[PDB]
Amino acid sequence: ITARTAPAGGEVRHLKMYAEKLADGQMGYGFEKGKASVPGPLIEVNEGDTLHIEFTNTMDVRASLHVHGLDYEISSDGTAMNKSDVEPGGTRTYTWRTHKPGRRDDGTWRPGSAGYWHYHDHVVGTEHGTGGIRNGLYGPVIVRRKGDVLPDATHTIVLNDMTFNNRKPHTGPDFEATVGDRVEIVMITHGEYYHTFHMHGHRWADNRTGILTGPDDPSRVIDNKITGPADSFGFQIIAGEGVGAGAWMYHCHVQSHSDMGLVGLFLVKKPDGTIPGY
Amino acid sequence: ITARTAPAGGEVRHLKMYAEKLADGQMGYGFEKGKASVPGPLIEVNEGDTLHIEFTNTMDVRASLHVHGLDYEISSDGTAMNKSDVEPGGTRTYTWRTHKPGRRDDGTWRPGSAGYWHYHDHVVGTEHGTGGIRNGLYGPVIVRRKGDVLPDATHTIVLNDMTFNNRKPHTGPDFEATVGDRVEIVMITHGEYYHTFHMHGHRWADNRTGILTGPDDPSRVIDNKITGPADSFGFQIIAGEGVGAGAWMYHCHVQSHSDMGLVGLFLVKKPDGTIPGY
Amino acid sequence: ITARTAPAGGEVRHLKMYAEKLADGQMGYGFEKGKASVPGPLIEVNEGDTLHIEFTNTMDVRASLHVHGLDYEISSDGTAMNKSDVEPGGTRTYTWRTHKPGRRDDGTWRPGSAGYWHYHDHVVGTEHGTGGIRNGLYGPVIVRRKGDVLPDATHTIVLNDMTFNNRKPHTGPDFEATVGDRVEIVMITHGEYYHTFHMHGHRWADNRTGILTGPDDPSRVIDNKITGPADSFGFQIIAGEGVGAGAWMYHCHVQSHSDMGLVGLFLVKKPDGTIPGY
Ligand SMILES: [Cu+2]
Ligand SMILES: [Cu+2]
Ligand SMILES: [Cu+2]
Ligand SMILES: [Cu+2]
Ligand SMILES: [Cu+2]
Ligand SMILES: [Cu+2]
Ligand SMILES: [Cu+2]
Ligand SMILES: [Cu+2]
Ligand SMILES: [Cu+2]
Ligand SMILES: [Cu+2]
Ligand SMILES: [Cu+2]
Ligand SMILES: [Cu+2]
Ligand SMILES: [O-]
Ligand SMILES: [O-]
Ligand SMILES: [O-]
Repeated sequence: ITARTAPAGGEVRHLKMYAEKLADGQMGYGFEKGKASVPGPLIEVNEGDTLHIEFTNTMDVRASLHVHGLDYEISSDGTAMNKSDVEPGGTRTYTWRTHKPGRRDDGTWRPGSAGYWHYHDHVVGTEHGTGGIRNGLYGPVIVRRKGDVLPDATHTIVLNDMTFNNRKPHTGPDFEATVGDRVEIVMITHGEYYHTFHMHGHRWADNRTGILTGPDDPSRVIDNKITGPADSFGFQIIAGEGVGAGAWMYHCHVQSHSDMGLVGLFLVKKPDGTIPGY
Repeated sequence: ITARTAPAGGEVRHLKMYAEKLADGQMGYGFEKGKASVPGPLIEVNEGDTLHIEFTNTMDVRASLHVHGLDYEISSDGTAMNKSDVEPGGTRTYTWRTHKPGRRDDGTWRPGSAGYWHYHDHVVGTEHGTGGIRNGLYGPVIVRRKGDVLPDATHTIVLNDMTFNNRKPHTGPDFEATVGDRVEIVMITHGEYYHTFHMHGHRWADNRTGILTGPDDPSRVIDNKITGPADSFGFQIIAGEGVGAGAWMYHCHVQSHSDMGLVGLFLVKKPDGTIPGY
Repeated sequence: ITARTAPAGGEVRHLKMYAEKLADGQMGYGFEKGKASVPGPLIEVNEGDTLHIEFTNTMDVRASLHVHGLDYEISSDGTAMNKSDVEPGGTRTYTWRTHKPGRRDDGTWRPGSAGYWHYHDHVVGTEHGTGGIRNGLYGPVIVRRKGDVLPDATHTIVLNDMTFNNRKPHTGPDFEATVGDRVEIVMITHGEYYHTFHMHGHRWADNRTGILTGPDDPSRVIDNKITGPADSFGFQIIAGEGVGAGAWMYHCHVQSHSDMGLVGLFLVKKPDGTIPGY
């Protein structure tokens, strides 16, 4: 493999993170005050890394930070039950740990932390963060395994109820690439409804990475994946591979969801920057 | 393996295909005028084959042909956005390509086109073919990999909203086999609802083919699979294997869906042609 | 592997089983009269075992016993269509068989019976057991493969409509373990709604066993699994592995389902018996 690969982990990382009420009524996470985003900023670490997140709740209600898949003690649960949320104006240091796969003492195989995970609030609105998740307090986490193929860019599409990334329907989001780009998509589903993410002209493997290890990988290859609340998956694709440039749309394939406007455009450009038809 | 296996692909195939309004108000695809069917005719190719489909829209509304999983340029998208639908009375030549898996230049593994896919309309009713799919404009596509085990027969069951193959509830469809037959089922889900396809007395592997490669295949073995709009899977079973002949029913396992009449019969006969109990 | 492993099967087991109307209006299965439970008693066998179940319907309505995944002749279908239910006060002997994986005569690989399966009624209320399943006539079946890692304890959580194990919402069930225990969870979904089972601080492999074979297992590692009616999966976890002791909650992640009270506690204790925070 002559592509860029993820290195071995084991670094202790430090992060500052804020929960912010936005002008439009939404709430979002951010690395800087006044720079909150919906979805929240992407957190990407390697297996074995430890992450210390100094989380400050700038909001006037209790907020928290709860992560999937990663290792964390009960004190970083992010739940009210476990005294792990953050008072308004307060600041709390969460700790997320990751680990490499390996053989246990009993001879069994312990899985690693690698995967496409996500974080979200767990105390806003209800004791399960129904209000915070609805308002936009969610974000992706990528834990890479040593040797994982690294992409040229990573895009996050979050199916939050009847919206993509809390955007108004019929407004995308659209993103761009050039034929041959290695594009990584992180997909998170939140809310109350099930969905089916479909992508025109592209396909991926239904496994951890979206890529096949080789000729022996039995993982099914799909272009349509069913998804439910708190499901997080991701994949990589070669933009326009075998299909060329064009406005390749993606959408939920529940018929009235795509009719509602749960549609976006994966704009793959020719090397001259143009898209067939425009 | 002394069973019939799929050969290597690479042939350029040509197909004529029509979109037809049926007498009962449905719309269906067909290879011959007056011979349209719901679901549409099965298209089965090998990895590496190229398929040229001369599609004629005999209907009085705009129709199109959109396929999953297979390679196609933006001009064969089958969408109105990409000027790829067909005017009433018009004729357009779509091109679907398939490719074998292989090593990329960067050393990564490119997946093949093999799988249980499907095609459907994308412009009737709405810009996502909600009307065409509802009316019956859908059909299965099978792309085989070299060496894939070939069945004795292939049956298509499409869960379109609250119907099997757009049939009236409580009317099947039923199909037959003899104990020992290698039966292939292609399952496509369309519409607005999620379902769970269940089969009495039989089970399959939850992978691309429904079959295990061997003792090292980690794919789970199931008899109940959750499914959503535009999901397409398939499998093969030995009829009556380990269970004998009988009227083995299949149904959606959502309780009121099977109560509604989303039930069919997999009639497996003894070598004398009889079914236990009848 | 120095952990306890499942032995080779091939024993002919005999079981007595009752269908009982409970005082609160529910119906449940049991091995002894007056000792019925919801969910029903766990049945655990090895691949190759044969199970003879003398089933007695103590109820005043027709009841039956239908199993998933296991081998059974048409006479043990448990359906009214196949004359396989049990009259009120009647007694019928069902036979479930299991088989090991192996090579077929044609050279193909026949899958084994191993997996996390379940049994339920099929004639109470409707011809699909909608009434019996609702009333609590469901139970887990575990078929082990030779060499499968054996747990310290097994817990069954059944998502029946808007309840866990037909319990009142906000009432668990909760169960306990000590840090380091090998805990097995069997998850069955019944009824009309889809769900997503999520577990704090723990994760498992999305395959047959919930465990990875080793460094070559491509199965995705998850902590959130979408599930529908008659879906049955299971996994094993090391309680508190990498996260420590604490009140680790599990819940459906459909937002108002967890808000409704579809939440339980996986109480992992320190070696001194205490849970952090209490
Ligand atoms: Cu939670
Ligand atoms: Cu949707
Ligand atoms: Cu498509
Ligand atoms: Cu969550
Ligand atoms: Cu589409
Ligand atoms: Cu259904
Ligand atoms: Cu069944
Ligand atoms: Cu489609
Ligand atoms: Cu059934
Ligand atoms: Cu639920
Ligand atoms: Cu969680
Ligand atoms: Cu069932
Ligand atoms: O589509
Ligand atoms: O069933
Ligand atoms: O959560």
